[PDB]
Amino acid sequence: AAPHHWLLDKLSGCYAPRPSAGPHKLRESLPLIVFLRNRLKYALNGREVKAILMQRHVKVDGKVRTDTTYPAGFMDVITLDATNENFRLVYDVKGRFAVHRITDEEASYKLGKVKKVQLGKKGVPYVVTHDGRTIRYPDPNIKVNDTVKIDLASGKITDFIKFDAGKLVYVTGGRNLGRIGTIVHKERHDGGFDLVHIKDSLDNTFVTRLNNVFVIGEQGKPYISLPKG
Amino acid sequence: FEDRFDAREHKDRSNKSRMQAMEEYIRESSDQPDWSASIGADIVNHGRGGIKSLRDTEKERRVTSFEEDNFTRLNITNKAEKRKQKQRERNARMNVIGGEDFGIFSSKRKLEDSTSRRGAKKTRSAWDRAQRRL
Amino acid sequence: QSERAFQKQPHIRWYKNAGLGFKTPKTAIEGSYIDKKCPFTGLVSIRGKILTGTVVSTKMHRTIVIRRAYLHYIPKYNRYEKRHKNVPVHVSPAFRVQVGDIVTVGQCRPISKTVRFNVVKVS
Amino acid sequence: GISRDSRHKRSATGAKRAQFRKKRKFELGRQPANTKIGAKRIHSVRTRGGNKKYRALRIETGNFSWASEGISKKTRIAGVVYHPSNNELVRTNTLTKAAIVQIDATPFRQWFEAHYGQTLKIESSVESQFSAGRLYACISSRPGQSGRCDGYILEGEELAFYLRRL
Amino acid sequence: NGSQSIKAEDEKVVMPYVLRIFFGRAQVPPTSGQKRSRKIAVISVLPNFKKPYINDFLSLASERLDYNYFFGNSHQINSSKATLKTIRRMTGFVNIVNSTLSVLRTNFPLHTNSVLQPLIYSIAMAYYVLDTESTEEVHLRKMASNLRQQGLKCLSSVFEFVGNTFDWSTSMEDIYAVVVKPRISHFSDENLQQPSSLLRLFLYWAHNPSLYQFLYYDEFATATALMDTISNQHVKEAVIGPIIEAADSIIRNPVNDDHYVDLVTLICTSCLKILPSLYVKLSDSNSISTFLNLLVSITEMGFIQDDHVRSRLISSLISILKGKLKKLQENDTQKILKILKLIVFNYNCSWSDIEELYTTISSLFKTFDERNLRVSLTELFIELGRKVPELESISKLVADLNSYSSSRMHEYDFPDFINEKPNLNEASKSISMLKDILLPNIRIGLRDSLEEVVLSYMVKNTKYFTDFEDMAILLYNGDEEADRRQRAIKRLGEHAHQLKDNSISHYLIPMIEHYVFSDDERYRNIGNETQIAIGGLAQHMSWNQYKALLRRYISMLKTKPNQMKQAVQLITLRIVRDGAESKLTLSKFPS
RNA sequence: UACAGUGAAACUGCGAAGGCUCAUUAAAUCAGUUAUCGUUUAUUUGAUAGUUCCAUGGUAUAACUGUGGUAAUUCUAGAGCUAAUACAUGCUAAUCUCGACCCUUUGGAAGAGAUGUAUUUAUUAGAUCAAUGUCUUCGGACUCUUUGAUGAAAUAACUUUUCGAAUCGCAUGGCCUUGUGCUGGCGAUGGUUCAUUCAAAUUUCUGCCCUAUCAACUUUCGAUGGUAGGAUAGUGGCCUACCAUGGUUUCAACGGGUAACGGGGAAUAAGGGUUCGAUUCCGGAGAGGGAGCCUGAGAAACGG
Repeated sequence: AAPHHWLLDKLSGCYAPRPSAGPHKLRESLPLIVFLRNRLKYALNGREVKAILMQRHVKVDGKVRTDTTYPAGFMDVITLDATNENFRLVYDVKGRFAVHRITDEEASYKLGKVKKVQLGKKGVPYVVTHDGRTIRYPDPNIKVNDTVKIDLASGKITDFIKFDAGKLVYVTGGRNLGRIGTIVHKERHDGGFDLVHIKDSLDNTFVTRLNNVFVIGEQGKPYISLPKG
Repeated sequence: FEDRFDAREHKDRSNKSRMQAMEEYIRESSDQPDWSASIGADIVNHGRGGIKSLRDTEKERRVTSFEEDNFTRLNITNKAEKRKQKQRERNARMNVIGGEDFGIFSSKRKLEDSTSRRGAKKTRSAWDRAQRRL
Repeated sequence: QSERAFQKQPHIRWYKNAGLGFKTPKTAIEGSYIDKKCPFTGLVSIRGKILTGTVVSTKMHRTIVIRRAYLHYIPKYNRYEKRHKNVPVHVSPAFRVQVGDIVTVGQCRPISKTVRFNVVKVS
Repeated sequence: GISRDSRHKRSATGAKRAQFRKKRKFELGRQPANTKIGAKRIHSVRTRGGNKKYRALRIETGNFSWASEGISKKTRIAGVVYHPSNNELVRTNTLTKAAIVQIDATPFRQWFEAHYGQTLKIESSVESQFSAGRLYACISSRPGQSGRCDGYILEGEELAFYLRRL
Repeated sequence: NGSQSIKAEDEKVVMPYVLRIFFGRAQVPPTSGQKRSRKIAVISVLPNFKKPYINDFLSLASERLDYNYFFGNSHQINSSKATLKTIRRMTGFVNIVNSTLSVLRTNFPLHTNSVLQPLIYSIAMAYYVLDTESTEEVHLRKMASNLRQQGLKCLSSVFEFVGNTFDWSTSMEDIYAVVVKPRISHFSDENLQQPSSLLRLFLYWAHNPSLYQFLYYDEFATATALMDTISNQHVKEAVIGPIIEAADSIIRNPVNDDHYVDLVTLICTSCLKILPSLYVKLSDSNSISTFLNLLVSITEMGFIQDDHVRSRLISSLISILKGKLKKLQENDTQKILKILKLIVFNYNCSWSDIEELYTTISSLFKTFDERNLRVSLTELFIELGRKVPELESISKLVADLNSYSSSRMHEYDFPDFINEKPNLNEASKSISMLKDILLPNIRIGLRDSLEEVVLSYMVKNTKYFTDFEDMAILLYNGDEEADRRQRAIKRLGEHAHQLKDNSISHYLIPMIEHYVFSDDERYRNIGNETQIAIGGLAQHMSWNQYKALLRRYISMLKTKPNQMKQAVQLITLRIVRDGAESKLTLSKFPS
């Protein structure tokens, strides 16, 4: 019943928490109860995890946002004050939720995949991300599946990382939740098995879907750091 | 056709080809020692159990390490225990003599047909078998 | 081209570029046709996914019944069974399709009970 | 109407043995409340939360647009002469969408006389009806979903377009 | 209650004229002040009193927009609105600078004048004001400081009211009273006068015929000031001519031209200004350009000089006679200016029009022989006619060919100005050869042969209309000269023009081999025709783009070979567009 | 001596927010998946409100009192007051640009255009030029070359038309208009619209029985399609007029089963139990039985 992404061990209980409404999806989010409680273990149970969320130490997306089933999904920059626990959370190679530690420099920003640019009302330029960052007045060349950079103090798009040929990609979807390397090919169809394909250590080639993909940076220079091992 | 996510297609099952015969040979010919216990602390109900099996002591190590790793005593969930614990102690007291289980020699499971005789690297060409030998 | 009542008029002649690999004919851009449900102008919007295949029957007006055979390496009987499919499709005045006549179409906006597709390109 | 579903009526293959389901809420096949002539009376039906919807029943004050200048002015309603989505519709003279109804057009007349000065560029097939007063006009807005009587006057091509038919 | 007020003004028209006038007289008498202000000026008012006349003007404006048919016009209401304007002027002018109530009263003054001028717009030839003297006096006292104050691209209170007074015939009593056209021509001839100056000149043009037709000598002096204003603001109609309406300038120049023609400087400026529509841009309308040319000739027949106006009209004749559009209409205007420039060269232009343009017979075929036997030395219109017959024309094709050959002989007879004219002949011959011409491109090749009179022998070998052995001999002769940017581009474009991918004969692959071999022989020249090879290979890329993918693909594959040979002989360059071309081919590869 | 702590009965905010029995539904149930610019969406989350002519708005009614009826219910009849974040009427600074004129740096005065939102009707804004170069006349006409860009909701009206703060807190704090004269720094809830989340319904595709003694089916709840009307959250023959004779199938239509108390990966796997062995749902209903209405972001309500 409990999803694979949170690394919920089967030794949990009986009932798994359904994460509520928020910025992110149902399948692409782990709430703060399963984050703090049994992933990096700053609380032991529901009582004291509600106690620390009422003590209000957390600054996910730079705000407190006190709720257990608050769906803090992909790359919501978690920030906890006591000994500066700064965590940007990504996917690992098997679909789970990795939590890469950052510092205050990397915690002063994040990115977002654009989902549509519309001309709704009063002629205002328009961009929404996965976390609903309705940010005002970009360059008019915000294309489909492009990437904006969020200031995390304001909302303003400070940098703009394009979805095009020769940029380091991310994938959230397919049989391939979360791989990196993006250079064998760009095979663009018109709606199905349409993607930029990804390499490996032996430089293999993989197939994914287009809106199940965004850009993280450039091949050889991402400033959004990645862990190792 | 199209791509579907599947945890059962990249999940650590890893129990379809573990056989106690093979692991017993690997433990014999490993040349790394094996962390046995002090010799009294392994028998259980003052003897009324077995000693205890190797699967039992690894599972018990997992339960107490999960215990000391996230601070939680388990329960007496009755459907689960009324199946698994009574069936566990009953197969233990039928098959496990002296702390060593002997049910692996009285149970049909083909050793070669899951554990040896590799499947992907089956070498279905003579060129492939010559290259992989040399 | 005014047979039926109720002020056949356009909807706001007016034209649009469907695009996405589907070229619209200039006669449909600025002609006399009402252009009510072509993917090029119409009132519909194209979306979804695309299909390809020949046709069998174009007897009624604004019906194109498209045949779709697809290949699949079946390992059950270790052989292949020949695929066949059918679905009606609305017209668009580009090339008048008889028996044969491969067409690609795209998913859009239900018109009658069994059609979600409208012709964009013929060969 | 009763429902809106492909279960109780057959598909293209003509399958049998239905016994499908008991009908649910979202197939609320409402009563058609056909608008007629009277004094303005509307029903505010309730659906999908705070979704009010005006079903017009006796609205008279027609908001019709001079189409060649797009001036939506406010007149009366006399009667239909053509709507063969049902051959009963012209006989019982109801009021719905895409209906051409006759209108005493003195507000349009005085807008012509207030921007122009002269009384009667334009067709004589509408000049005889400017001399008359009674014009032909097609209602485009939905009395059953929008709850008004909004339409466009007929001038020239559309006038003769309905006139050659009837 | 605002939407209720819209409903009130909407349904205030179902009453009669007597009821409307009684309601208007009741609305006027709430804020009339007519014992105190209907003689000279307003004696006293407050913020509350200045708001009552402001709302009187507000209801007056809404009543004007509703009943713009009569508006219930009355002398009491006119005197009351004049009292309101005078009261707002007095309060706003002598009230001290606090700017709050003064700004409200300055907004009420513009909106009150808008309530007044709407009667002049909607009740124009219905009111027929005989009592205009007091209101015109207060109007001059209001807008005496409106020289350039109401002058901009959107200031339209005094502009609109003066247009209402000016664009009628009998409304100009207040124009001939003291001054209207003074302010209008000041706003027109301002130094940076904005895009409403065209409408100011439009109001002056609409008032000039009124000042002509009126029986007053004051209106005659106003028409004298109209001619003086048109001659004084001639650069306003050039600096505000960034919009499409040059026909309005042509129709104002013709009306003033049928009014008067004054001096040689007026003729010089008017010739140069109607000539600006032939010597500035090409985006004028058909009747606009023909009317401007006929009016330039109608002023040149009026007061033109002998050298400079002849030069302007001769440049116009040389441009328009080789243009020759509008089914001999612009050519008829060019012939009119040709006879009307009034010189010996103008007489030659008139004769070269007269013998050649006699209405779609063998008249041009007789005039070609007449000019070949009696070619003059002015030759502007003659070379115009000898290039226009050299163009894609029906008759006198070989006659224009013989005229061009005798023209090259005349170039060798004069030999440097007739070799400077050959530069224009070359830059027009390339423009004719790079087209769909058949007889004209062959006559341009005959002009190349006559100018080049081994090269001319290979030209006589190629010009045989066989083009299999002849095109093979063209490839072999180009290879003989192989074993010149525009000249090699001319020969290659002539090859591509005679073999322009037209699928009605074979050996087009060997013809493409001939064109690409001539391109490669020019491409061996790495110092001079490098831009020629660059433009040719870019044109092969553009032809590989523009709907032809079977000929220009092999053409680009042959174009790359001289590049690879020159790079092999190199064993720096502009590889940025080369990587762009590799990326463009990679874009075409998966597509 | 207009409110003061416990405090028997009421409304409010919320609660019960998910469970029995019977006949046996074959990719129509169900799952994965595309879309919804075809659409309803409380909640979560992100943004986002300028049309004022000669010191704060009226009664109707509970609780409360009082007289009574009935064998009698959270059954009732008169009479009296009393106040509401209850009905429902009405009080609200001058601020945005082009900048005739400049006096040179502290640079802005004259004139003009101004200023929301929602419901449904129509025209519409949504082919140009700059260089690194063809000619160089060491000057320019320049987009066919080499590339580069705005780019193939403003107006004329309807409407029993919504609001521009009667919420609370942290803060005495500034300026002399000689007094709450101007208060003024700050945060949450307000509130229109849009987006997002979640959810709902429709939609293309994908998924183990035998099947021809089931070979023809489908117009005998319209069969297949157009055009229009209705109503729907909307598209939609989902119902209605007129019109065409359609549409599928031997490449298996339609039609007939059990071990469909068993099955469909629906899924925990258990380190040897080799189909026993964990879980989602058998199908759809019903609250005595059909029939008709209403409620709500969601209901044809387990509790109207």
